[PDB]
Amino acid sequence: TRLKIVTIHQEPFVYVKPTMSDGTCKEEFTVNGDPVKKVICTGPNDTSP
Ligand SMILES: *[C@@H]1O[C@H](CO)[C@@H](O)[C@H](O)[C@H]1NC(C)=O
Repeated sequence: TRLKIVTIHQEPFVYVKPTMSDGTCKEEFTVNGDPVKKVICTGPNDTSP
């Protein structure tokens, strides 16, 4: 039922954005007026140092 998915930070394929207030995403529109179906991914900010 639940499948854990991993991906790498690559902008033209996986856009990664900081949240607005707390775990939420600003519903942006395309040039065709399509709201982009986003997802709440879990990632670190930078490397361990
Ligand atoms: C993540 O790192 C960037 C660069 O230092 C910083 O601007 C941002 O505030 C960090 N995220 C948080 C909320 O800790």
